[PDB]
Amino acid sequence: MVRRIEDHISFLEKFINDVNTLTAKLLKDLQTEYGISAEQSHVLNMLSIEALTVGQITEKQGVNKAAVSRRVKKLLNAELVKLEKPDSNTDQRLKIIKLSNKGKKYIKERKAIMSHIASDMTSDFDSKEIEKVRQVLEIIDYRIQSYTSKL
Amino acid sequence: MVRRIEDHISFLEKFINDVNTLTAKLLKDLQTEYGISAEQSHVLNMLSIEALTVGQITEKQGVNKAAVSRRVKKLLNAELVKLEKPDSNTDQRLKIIKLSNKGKKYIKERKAIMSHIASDMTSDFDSKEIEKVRQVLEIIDYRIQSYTSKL
DNA sequence: CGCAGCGCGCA
Repeated sequence: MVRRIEDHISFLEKFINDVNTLTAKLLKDLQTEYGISAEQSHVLNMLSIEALTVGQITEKQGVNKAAVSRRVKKLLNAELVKLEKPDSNTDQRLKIIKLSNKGKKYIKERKAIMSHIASDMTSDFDSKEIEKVRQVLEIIDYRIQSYTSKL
Repeated sequence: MVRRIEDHISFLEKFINDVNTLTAKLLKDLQTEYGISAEQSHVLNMLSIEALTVGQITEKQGVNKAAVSRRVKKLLNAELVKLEKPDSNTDQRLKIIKLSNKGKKYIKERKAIMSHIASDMTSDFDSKEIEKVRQVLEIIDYRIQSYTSKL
């Protein structure tokens, strides 16, 4: 079973980006309606989970110092993302940012489009068998977290 | 039951990002040891599944037609990744970008890497309770591959 | 403190 998991990891690595490629194509309309960019829906999304700093966002994907700040430099500018303390400076390491009601009603319009196409894709399933999936994926998740802590 | 389906996608959303971050904060190993920008790494993941062209490579994301072109040439004018016809001006239609020896030699390294971790991570499971999960997963992925046809 | 607004059809 040493060649087995290399597959289950290869599949996920497949099923994963087939969820990625989809999202983007399936969403492009509301990213031209809201005028952003993929590499921004993926940035918005992360705070649609809960508030983050710019220093907190960088570690997650690419360790781009401020090449990712030119990507939040637009985000705020388009009203979407809003600030920490309306007190004025030129400080960027201080502030923490969250989504404004505009980057929030984007999200309502986002998790409505997927909370359609997937509600379909799965409308025929056993729940006492889709939980038995959720669960297993909760663990491998949890684990993945109590390891996204350590080394 | 009309909503329960919701948390699942967000969860599945969440879940990748985690998986997405672990691979990154974990492959930042061989990434620099091959002198490659992180997201480039991503580009290679598909080319690993089959033969492919720049147009195709942009299909799994957004309008990065001359935006993911640097990305590929940064894997051409920089190591790994072959080209199709060792000489080509700029016409990317006669260009069919494949993989060089190390094009696997990297995927071959990275894979067994992100694997021992997934070998560890899951090891108290009877192959049976993972398998099930793999199936419902294989399905939801099929349904995606198809519904990724019309547009 | 490494780039952004462009190859919608081209035999």
